[PDB]
Amino acid sequence: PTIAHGDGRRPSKQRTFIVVKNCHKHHISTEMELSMLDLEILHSIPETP
Amino acid sequence: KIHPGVAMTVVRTDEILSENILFSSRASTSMFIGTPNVSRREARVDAVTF
Amino acid sequence: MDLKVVVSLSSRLYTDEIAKMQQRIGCILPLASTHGTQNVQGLGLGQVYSLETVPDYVSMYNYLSDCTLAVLDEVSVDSLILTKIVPGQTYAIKNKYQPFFQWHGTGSLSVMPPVFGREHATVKLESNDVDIVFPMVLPTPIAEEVLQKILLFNVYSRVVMQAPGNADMLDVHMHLGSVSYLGHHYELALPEVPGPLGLALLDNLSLYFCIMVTLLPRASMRLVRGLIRHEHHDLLNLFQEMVPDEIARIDLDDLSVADDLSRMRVMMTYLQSLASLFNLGPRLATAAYSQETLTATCW
Amino acid sequence: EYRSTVNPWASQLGSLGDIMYNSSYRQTAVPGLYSPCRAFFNKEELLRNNRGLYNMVNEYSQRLGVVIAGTDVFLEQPCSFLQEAF
Amino acid sequence: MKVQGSVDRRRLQRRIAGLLPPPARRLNISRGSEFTRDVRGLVEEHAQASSLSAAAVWRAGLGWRPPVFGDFLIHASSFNNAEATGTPLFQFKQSDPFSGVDAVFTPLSLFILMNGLTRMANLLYDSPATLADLVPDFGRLVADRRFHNFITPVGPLVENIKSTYLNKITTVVHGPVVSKAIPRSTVKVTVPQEAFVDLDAWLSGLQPCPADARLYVALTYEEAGPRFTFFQSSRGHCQIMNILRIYYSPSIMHRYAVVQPLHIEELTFGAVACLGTFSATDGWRRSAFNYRGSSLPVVEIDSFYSNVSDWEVIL
Repeated sequence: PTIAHGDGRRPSKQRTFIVVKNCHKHHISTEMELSMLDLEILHSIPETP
Repeated sequence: KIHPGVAMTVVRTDEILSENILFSSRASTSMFIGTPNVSRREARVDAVTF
Repeated sequence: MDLKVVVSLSSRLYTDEIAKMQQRIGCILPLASTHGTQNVQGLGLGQVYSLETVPDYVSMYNYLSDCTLAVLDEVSVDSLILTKIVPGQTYAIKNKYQPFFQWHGTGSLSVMPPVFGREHATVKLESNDVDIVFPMVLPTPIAEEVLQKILLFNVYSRVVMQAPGNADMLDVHMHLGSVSYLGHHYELALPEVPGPLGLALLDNLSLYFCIMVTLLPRASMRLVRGLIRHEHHDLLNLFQEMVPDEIARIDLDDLSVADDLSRMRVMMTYLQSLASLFNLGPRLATAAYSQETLTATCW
Repeated sequence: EYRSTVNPWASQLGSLGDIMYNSSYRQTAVPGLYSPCRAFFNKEELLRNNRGLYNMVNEYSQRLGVVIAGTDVFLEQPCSFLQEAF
Repeated sequence: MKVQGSVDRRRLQRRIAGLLPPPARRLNISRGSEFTRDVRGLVEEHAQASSLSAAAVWRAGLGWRPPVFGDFLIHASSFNNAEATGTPLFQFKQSDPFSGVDAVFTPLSLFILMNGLTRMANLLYDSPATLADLVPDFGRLVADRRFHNFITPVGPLVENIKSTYLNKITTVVHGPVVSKAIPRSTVKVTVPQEAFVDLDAWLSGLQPCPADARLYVALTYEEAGPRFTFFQSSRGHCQIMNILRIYYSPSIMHRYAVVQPLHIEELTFGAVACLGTFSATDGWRRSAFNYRGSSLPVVEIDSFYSNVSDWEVIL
């Protein structure tokens, strides 16, 4: 918005401007281990307690 | 750095950006509001300004 | 394309002056700067022409041509409504000058400082301690006549110094004093002492005169030197049978068209430049007129 | 390849023919008279024609794979375009 | 219980709706019925605009200001394809052949012909011998001092359709500068910042401020060749010349040796023309060119009304 002025100067023009922002991107990375034996026995079928 | 013949006085002017208070008693001034008019300032090649 | 200017007065109207201002409607005055709101002192010509100050009229011309010109439209108790002169617009005009000059159709009008009389074209508003000074709009012939008289006086004043009083009475106030019209004669105000900034035009005049007098042709001098002695003419009433011997001394050599032609070319080229040093006034062209209303349509 | 110039009096930077027709020393010439040899001896003319031909060739070639300025081409003076005379 | 405010929007909507001009009449030729209907509307409008009998038939209640376009054709060497839109150009006259090229000229081209800004002009024009071929009597017309009569100002260019040898050019002659392709988008006019003298500040009660400030153009034969200068002033056609002569006096003092006592054809020191009028109380704007070797600072001025004048002798 703008105010009206009464002085000798030319009237103040109404102002609408364009504001452009940028979107940042963040990446997150976590490392985890699993030993080969931990992954192997999943395929085997256990019967004895 | 010897003293010259005669002494002097020096003058300056200083500004101060000050915050002020205003008091006005009730019913001090009578205001008459007109009715706003329109005029067409210029017919621009791109737009119209009033 | 549409310009309406309001000038606000701090003090009141003081009706004693409003009647004279109101019969002063529809006439020109130059204002200081183009804005919607104006100062009162910049409005008239009162800034450039102080009462105590000696008038220097070329300075008045210089001020007048620079400022924008406005048509007085309406006086109100606190307001001055004036539309201005857009360079590409047509509008009516109506005028009443106490030195009163009668107009013709399609006659260009020149704007000049009020050389004739201070009381005439100036109205004092002592309520604001100001004085509105209106400029003078005249037909172009009388305008250039009066300006020429002014410059010739500014010269001959510097000239007539330390000469017999018979120079003091005659040239100073026979031709440089009065301007004629159809059965009419108006005196002029004359600067008591020669004014500065006026001869600033005359320096350029002397420059052009040196350059031109270096390239004058020969055959014209022979024609005139023949026509003054052998024949009689009204334009040659000025020169009597006797010739100024200067022409005889320059004349001695023979003629050649090839010499005359290049001189004539450069003389023509230096004649187009004089119109800049001779105008010194915004010109308004007449489109229609009515003596029964004294309201023309200038342009 | 084995010779360089058929007449050394012409095809050199300061030769007789070059003094005759090149844009260097024709300043005093009365303008408004056509010269055939102008299009073959004016140095800037040759340079403009060569640059124009090279640009036509490479702008067709390097395109098809950015702003495409449209070029206008004609054929009324192919002799000037090819620097050849029949 | 809202206040309702102090001003009313109904009034504004009504008066502005009154202020809008009626729409242009499209005519639809492809479809028959739309064509017939627009023709009916046309005959009703002519009946509504030309009959003194009625009063609603009186429509004149409550400007046409494009420029006058003039098209010139020029060689692609005598003009950079990159040169900015709106730069004032000046034209030359050919003797017999005119259809081949018009040979319109740019201020940097004049600076080149006349012999920082030099390096920019060379980075535009390395081999400007065509420039020498355009004026054969340049070395003759510097002395005959007839150089200004032939250089006629054309003013700012709007559009230049680009071809191999020829260039199509549209030039603003009279009126405000404006374009054509769209609802008449505006342009501005650029002159280099160096080799431009502000004669309102060269000498710097209160001097009055006019509405309109004008740009003049002048051409001077100094012993260091000819040169061109454009002047942003506002005072008057009768005073700009005097002030300019006062300005050039230090350069005029040097011409005692070159002038010829016998032949008077070389004496003129220059000529002044008036190009156009722009808004005062604003100033101008500063920008540099964006070309490959662009280092020149340039003034650019808005609101240019192109009203070209002739060359007037000054000395």
